[PDB]
Amino acid sequence: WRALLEAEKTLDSGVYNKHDLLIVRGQGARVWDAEGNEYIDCVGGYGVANLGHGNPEVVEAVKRQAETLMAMPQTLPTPMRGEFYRTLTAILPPELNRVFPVNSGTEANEAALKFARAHTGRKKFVAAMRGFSGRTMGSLSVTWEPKYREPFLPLVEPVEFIPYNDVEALKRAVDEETAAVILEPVQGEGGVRPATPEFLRAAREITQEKGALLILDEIQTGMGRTGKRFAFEHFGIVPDILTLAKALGGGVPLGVAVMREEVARSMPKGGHGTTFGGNPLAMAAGVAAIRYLERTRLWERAAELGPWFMEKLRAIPSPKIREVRGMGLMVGLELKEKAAPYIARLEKEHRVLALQAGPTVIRFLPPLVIEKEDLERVVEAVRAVLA
Amino acid sequence: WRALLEAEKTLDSGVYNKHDLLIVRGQGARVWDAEGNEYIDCVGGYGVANLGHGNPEVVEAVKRQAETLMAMPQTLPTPMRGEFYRTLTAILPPELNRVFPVNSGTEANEAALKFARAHTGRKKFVAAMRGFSGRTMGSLSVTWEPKYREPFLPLVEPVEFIPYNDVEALKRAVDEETAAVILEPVQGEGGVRPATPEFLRAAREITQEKGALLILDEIQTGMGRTGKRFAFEHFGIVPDILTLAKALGGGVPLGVAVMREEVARSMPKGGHGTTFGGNPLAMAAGVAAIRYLERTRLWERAAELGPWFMEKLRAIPSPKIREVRGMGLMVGLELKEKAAPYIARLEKEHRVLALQAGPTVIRFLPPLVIEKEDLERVVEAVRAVLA
Ligand SMILES: *Cc1c(COP(=O)(O)O)cnc(C)c1O
Ligand SMILES: *Cc1c(COP(=O)(O)O)cnc(C)c1O
Repeated sequence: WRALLEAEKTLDSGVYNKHDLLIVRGQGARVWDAEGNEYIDCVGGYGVANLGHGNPEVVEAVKRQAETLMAMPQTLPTPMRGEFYRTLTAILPPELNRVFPVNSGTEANEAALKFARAHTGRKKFVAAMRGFSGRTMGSLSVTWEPKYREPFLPLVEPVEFIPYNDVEALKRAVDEETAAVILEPVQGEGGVRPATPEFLRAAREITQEKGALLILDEIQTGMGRTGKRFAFEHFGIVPDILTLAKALGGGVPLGVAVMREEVARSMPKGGHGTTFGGNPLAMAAGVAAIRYLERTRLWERAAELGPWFMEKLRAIPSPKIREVRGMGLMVGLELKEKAAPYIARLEKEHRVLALQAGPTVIRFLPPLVIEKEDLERVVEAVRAVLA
Repeated sequence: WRALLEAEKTLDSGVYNKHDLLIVRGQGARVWDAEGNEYIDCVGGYGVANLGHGNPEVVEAVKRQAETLMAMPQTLPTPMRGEFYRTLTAILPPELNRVFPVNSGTEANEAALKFARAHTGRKKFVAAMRGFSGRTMGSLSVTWEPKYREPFLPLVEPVEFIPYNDVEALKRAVDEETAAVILEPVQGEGGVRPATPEFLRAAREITQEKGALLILDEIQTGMGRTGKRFAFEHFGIVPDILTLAKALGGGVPLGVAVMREEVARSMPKGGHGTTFGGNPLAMAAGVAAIRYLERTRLWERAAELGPWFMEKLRAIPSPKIREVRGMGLMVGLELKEKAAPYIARLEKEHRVLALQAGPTVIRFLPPLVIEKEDLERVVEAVRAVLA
């Protein structure tokens, strides 16, 4: 196995800081390395494994579709695509009834930004500081992180950033020249920072009043992650374009921009496209993922375990803890010091995999099927490494 | 099946020109609609189905990996990723030894454009008129088709377009401020126009003289499509960044930017990324696709059947034919009038599925495993509809 680890490390582009291990298999919220060590996975593909590694229903759907048909373009109708379309719109508000399937979160946001420009005839985009929308140039234009943009300037213009949750700033930024406002209901990469009900309500109101579109990015908050199927359900608003990805296909690369009928209608024929977008394999996986989410009402699990887990983390008697925040099982543990060393020790000494969300934050994105006993071990492991 | 067909038509964003049938399954170069009618597929997912629909090896790899692990990020090594890296670089020139896996062709080119800017510290991109690089905003900036860009301006600047195969124009355009030149060895959507050896040699020579990178987009030409493993093998040049997708994963969404090590190391840690990029499912599919390609030296079927197929098409006794061009099984039949009506007749009257490559060109991208007898049936169908 060392040979394969070496091959990956040596031949990789090198932009990633790869950990010293080789993960070979996963089941539920657990994964094993090449040496047989078992880990509690709170990384879960960065929020992709919501339904658990190797979800039986998704695996079965993938196997059966793989034997049937994998390559069929959007110009040629295929049953699993129609099924995905009705299955996805069925779990959304009546207004979000037109689907543009893609292969990633950044592609979903790129689609949203393009549909917004075609519909409004405007150019300006308004995003939030610390907001993250993707790495391709369009999505990157509305992504805040300076280090993520600077090396690649100039990007798509014009874009204006406002402080997250700053209602007055948002009010002054949105005008008759604004094509769209793009926001995450809970900033992920930004440090696990939930939006206030007043901020999203204001975003919905101001966009409608000025003729701009509201794009809500639920690529990370969607699919039950925050305690509801979608975070917007918790805030009581319905966007003009909803972007989804990560857990949408239960692990299979899949994303989507779901929009209102009038928005979709404005797009010229042939105005946008994607080779893999809407492919039958991903459609079959998406249908299975959504059907599983619905049947199990898995979001209720995150709504219960989330608060419990966060309360346990807050109760850890460590003077190194600054705050525990988030929604459902989208959790952030902020320390009064650098988190990197503790994340490494969690992996190396406790076999608990976790992420970061800023230099002082430990982020947890465990599959929503994670057992309470495993979350207990995570709390104990965090306490141990902080001692 | 009617309900699923109508659900797809109605719930779709509407940007696609969807045909009036439902394709439910495929095997080899044949596909079936919901009524049991069998078609010869020269669309093949727009060049994705190179190894044939339901390729046994890819299907088995997909099924087995699906049961094992699907979601694992780039920060956590996983064996299939290392295997994909060494398997892919093993079939490429030694210079192309660093891989950045992605989920689509446009993502591959977005990565190429970003790595180019980071490496050179320059901004300008040079592309060819009629060139197609993708629909996300970065790739769209270097894509020519006005209908694809107009509703979304402004895009990423600065970009200068030159006529394809115009050596002198290329020499005038590439300068000390040029980060990269991006070209297809054979323009796909552009009308199936092969580059001349002179043009590509010039691109390679001028970019190195001026300090710019050469990005060769083989998303459509790669994986044996033109008679060789990769089209650049025909022209005797090696690019700085090679972009691949479509058939790379045998149908599973997969793309990649393969580059020289000096280019890869220039990218700052965290300077680029992707959630699904490099996932074990796509890596397993890619390994299997490449292994099958290598075992069967599949490009050889395209090398033998392509010239023959083009010769037969060219011999069709119709004054409506202007020229037949292409390389391997990437073929374009240019007519003196619109191709759309004939493509429709091919489908309805002969159960032959084909594409366009500009309004007057009928493009054929059949799986490379297609039977000679079926290509013969295609030639006869074209003759019939043109009569
Ligand atoms: C992960 C993420 C993205 C980017 O999605 P990719 O699939 O990595 O391109 C965009 N927005 C949010 C909120 C995300 O969490
Ligand atoms: C199909 C294609 C692309 C775009 O790839 P997607 O997977 O549709 O994003 C880019 N370049 C070329 C030459 C292509 O044929």
